Amino acid sequence: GAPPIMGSSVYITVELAIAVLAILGNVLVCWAVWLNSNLQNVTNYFVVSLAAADIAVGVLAIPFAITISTGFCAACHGCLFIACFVLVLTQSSIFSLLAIAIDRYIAIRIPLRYNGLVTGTRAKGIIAICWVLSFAIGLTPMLGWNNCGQPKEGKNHSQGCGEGQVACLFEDVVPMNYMVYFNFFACVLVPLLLMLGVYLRIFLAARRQLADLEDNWETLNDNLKVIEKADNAAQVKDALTKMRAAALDAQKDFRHGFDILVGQIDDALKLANEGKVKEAQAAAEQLKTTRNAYIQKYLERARSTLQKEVHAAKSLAIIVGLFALCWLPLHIINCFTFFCPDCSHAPLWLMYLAIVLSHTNSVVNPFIYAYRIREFRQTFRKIIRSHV
Ligand SMILES: CC(C)CCC[C@@H](C)[C@H]1CC[C@H]2[C@@H]3CC=C4C[C@@H](O)CC[C@]4(C)[C@H]3CC[C@]12C
Ligand SMILES: CC(C)CCC[C@@H](C)[C@H]1CC[C@H]2[C@@H]3CC=C4C[C@@H](O)CC[C@]4(C)[C@H]3CC[C@]12C
Ligand SMILES: CC(C)CCC[C@@H](C)[C@H]1CC[C@H]2[C@@H]3CC=C4C[C@@H](O)CC[C@]4(C)[C@H]3CC[C@]12C
Ligand SMILES: Nc1nc(NCCc2ccc(O)cc2)nc2nc(-c3ccco3)nn12
Ligand SMILES: CCCCCCCC/C=C\CCCCCCCC(=O)O
Ligand SMILES: CCCCCCCC/C=C\CCCCCCCC(=O)O
Ligand SMILES: CCCCCCCC/C=C\CCCCCCCC(=O)O
Ligand SMILES: CCCCCCCC/C=C\CCCCCCCC(=O)O
Repeated sequence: GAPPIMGSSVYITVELAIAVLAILGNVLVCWAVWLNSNLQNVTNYFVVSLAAADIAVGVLAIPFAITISTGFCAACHGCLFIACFVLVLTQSSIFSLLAIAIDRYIAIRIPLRYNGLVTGTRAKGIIAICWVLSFAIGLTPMLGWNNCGQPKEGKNHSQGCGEGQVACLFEDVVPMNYMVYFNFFACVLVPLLLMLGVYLRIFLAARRQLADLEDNWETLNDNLKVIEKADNAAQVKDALTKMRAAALDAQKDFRHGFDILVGQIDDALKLANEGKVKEAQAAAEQLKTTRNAYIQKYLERARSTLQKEVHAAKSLAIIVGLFALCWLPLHIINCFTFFCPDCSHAPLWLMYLAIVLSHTNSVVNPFIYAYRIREFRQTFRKIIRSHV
């Protein structure tokens, strides 16, 4: 077969390219949040945590990946840290991605309580805890779950590594039962499924709330028709009592409108409980004015906020999807290596393609922000133009 350096050269050059783009793209995200106070919210502090992890892929994980591919002689625990530091960074990404999803879930479910519950200080403390935990989880092989105790003694002697040293190769130091059960199933796959669960809930909450505002608007128009074509005063009482409850339902520029509305219903209801039928109908037609000038304005704003939240949650879901798309092939190959001992090992070229693909994830997020979030796009422009 071909000399190692030729395939090695391609892989290294490709990794360096990805490293440059990961650094530049994510430095840009961080600089954007720094300058623009419209981007200075709790959601984006997790985005910055995610960008920092991706900067660290470029600055450290990729140079580590280049190093480990050589199979150089190294002390096994040093080799372990080289092998496992990337797992810290992906774990950090998982936590950041899960925190964004929960944040956007809290925001839709309880918006009036959101700012009181989800603060910068609380967010900052979560980020710190998650980074400590990512170091714990990612470097678990250094705590003793390693193949240092069982070194590949043929490889060690052939390239003359020192006493205590190993030929530094991922699959000779990192156990595959760790990679599959602990790293893939427990640490990646469960939180991804949880994220999917949280996002589907966000879309349900949005659909449910949009339906409520549709139904409250239609009740106001159905019951308005009932008053117009009514036989007696007690029928008008039925339509107004339903209408009054629906007015207080949508209640919880703005507050003056539902005051006029409930006021005018109370006027027509007071007349309907005296048997003044035509006066109650005339007063209930004056609700039309309030409905145009105030209520139609409230509905449109409430509807467009929810549509903005759907659109925002979709954008952030795409990021979770592209994380899964870039990382799954490497995990699936590990599952094949682990669960199928009768299968021949995935070839060297596919191994390195899967490593490269996993690393291109550290490039994609800045693009999704630029395309999908107007505030990031506009800040990107201002930085790029005013800079160089
Ligand atoms: C402060 C940041 C930016 C620098 C990070 C320092 C990095 C480059 C250092 C810290 C610990 C170091 C490792 C510690 C131990 C060994 C074992 C030895 O047999 C070969 C080198 C090797 C594998 C080192 C490689 C470089 C290493 C990973
Ligand atoms: C999330 C989507 C995009 C990932 C698709 C799964 C990919 C990674 C799957 C589909 C077919 C799979 C291959 C099927 C057959 C073999 C032969 C076996 O002897 C070793 C593993 C190997 C080489 C598999 C590696 C992973 C593989 C290439
Ligand atoms: C829920 C989805 C998105 C996550 C992907 C599921 C993963 C865990 C599944 C999908 C395909 C599965 C593989 C399909 C085929 C084989 C070959 C068999 O000889 C041993 C198990 C093994 C290697 C499976 C292990 C688990 C596997 C990799
Ligand atoms: N299995 C695996 N191998 C490697 N590198 C070694 C590639 C290799 C594998 C087998 C072989 O005979 C020669 C070379 N890096 C790897 N990174 C990961 C990984 C990281 C996160 C999830 O999987 N898995 N993984
Ligand atoms: C979206 C993925 C980015 C495009 C990647 C371009 C393809 C080049 C990367 C890997 C090709 C395989 C290189 C040969 C195996 C490496 C040999 C070795 O390291 O010994
Ligand atoms: C911006 C801060 C500067 C940090 C850059 C540190 C420079 C070290 C990076 C790569 C050097 C790796 C050299 C590999 C050693 C070869 C072993 C040998 O000579 O046999
Ligand atoms: C923003 C700048 C920071 C980036 C600095 C990182 C530069 C590292 C570049 C290549 C890593 C060198 C890998 C050494 C291979 C070891 C070969 C061997 O000794 O067998
Ligand atoms: C990102 C670009 C991806 C397009 C090209 C990727 C192709 C990889 C998909 C399947 C590769 C199949 C490898 C053949 C397995 C060899 C069988 C064996 O183990 O001997």
